[PDB]
Amino acid sequence: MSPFKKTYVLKLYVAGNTPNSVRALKMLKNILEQEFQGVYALKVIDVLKNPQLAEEDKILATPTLAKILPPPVRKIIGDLSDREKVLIGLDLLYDEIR
Amino acid sequence: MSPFKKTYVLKLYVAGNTPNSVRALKMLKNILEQEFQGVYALKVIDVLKNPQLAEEDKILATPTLAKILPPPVRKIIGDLSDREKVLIGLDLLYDEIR
Amino acid sequence: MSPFKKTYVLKLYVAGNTPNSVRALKMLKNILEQEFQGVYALKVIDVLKNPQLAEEDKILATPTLAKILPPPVRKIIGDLSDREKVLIGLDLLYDEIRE
Amino acid sequence: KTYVLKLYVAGNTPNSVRALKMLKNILEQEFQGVYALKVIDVLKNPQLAEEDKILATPTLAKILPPPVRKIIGDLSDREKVLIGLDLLYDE
Repeated sequence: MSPFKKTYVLKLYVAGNTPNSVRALKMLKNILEQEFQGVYALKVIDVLKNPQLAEEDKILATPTLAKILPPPVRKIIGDLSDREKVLIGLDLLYDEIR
Repeated sequence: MSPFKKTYVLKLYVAGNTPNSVRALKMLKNILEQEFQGVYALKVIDVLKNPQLAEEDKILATPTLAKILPPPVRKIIGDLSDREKVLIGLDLLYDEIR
Repeated sequence: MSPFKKTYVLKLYVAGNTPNSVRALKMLKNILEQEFQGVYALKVIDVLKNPQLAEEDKILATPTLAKILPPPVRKIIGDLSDREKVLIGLDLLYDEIRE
Repeated sequence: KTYVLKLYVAGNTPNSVRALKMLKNILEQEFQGVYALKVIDVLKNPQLAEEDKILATPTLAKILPPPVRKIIGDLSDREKVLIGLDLLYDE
């Protein structure tokens, strides 16, 4: 809870939020903050609200990074990408968070 | 130094559109083919209508890449990003012709 | 190669150097400068010399990350990975050019 | 599910080889079924598989059990053979 925890940040860029994706993102969050405490932190970017990428941000196709993630995580990302159709892409960066 | 005679692909990833972004993108296409004799090829990707990015797609921040593009292009890209609020990011790819 | 400046760094992690890989890397460095003038920087990490990865460093698979690169870049990366067999993997990230 | 700790090393040395064996035994006696050890010598198999990833030791190191974090420092800082690692949640 600070002074700033260093960890990888899994960033999901979504096209809006639906009842389903909200629930899925909730689950994804519990997974990372338990099964992978200190390894991965979740960061969600809604392009419907904040479309402009910051100078140091980037989006890679879901299938490109999804492959290297844990089974329970790939499942949820799969649901968000090919079932709900809200996932545009993702990124995985080491960074300091609170 | 390296290869000779290249062709470029200017990819613009947009969060939907507005009556003006459509007009502005039409203008950019016009300019690239005219003023810049088909040097670049334009590709507009609306990720709101099509969130599932191609396995080879990557979206970079407008600021990082815009700076190396023709002045008039930087101008339009700026309008789509700061005025229309539809430009998420872009990518520039190239290949060799001969 | 403007040090102490952020840009998209294409990091190539190799296991050794061969005549062909060395020439290929210099060609890669030149093309990135030619076409993207500053927007991209090449950083090669040889694990036979500097095995310990820096904190922000990560290595992803060639067949996974290489497809998002320009075809002539992909071509050189393909050679390094399947011909020369020196490429372990790579990454693409906005980072500082040379500490 | 079991965790699979992957250690990517650049070759071996009498000491690192000894440290790895120690790590293995400690995981098997203290954290059996919990953590599994897998060692990849990139010098024998340089090309990473499509689903693999090597992360810098420092990030993941801090979240492993004290004894494990210890042995990882040896491989990394003293033997200087450790490139990075990854923590798999098993298939």
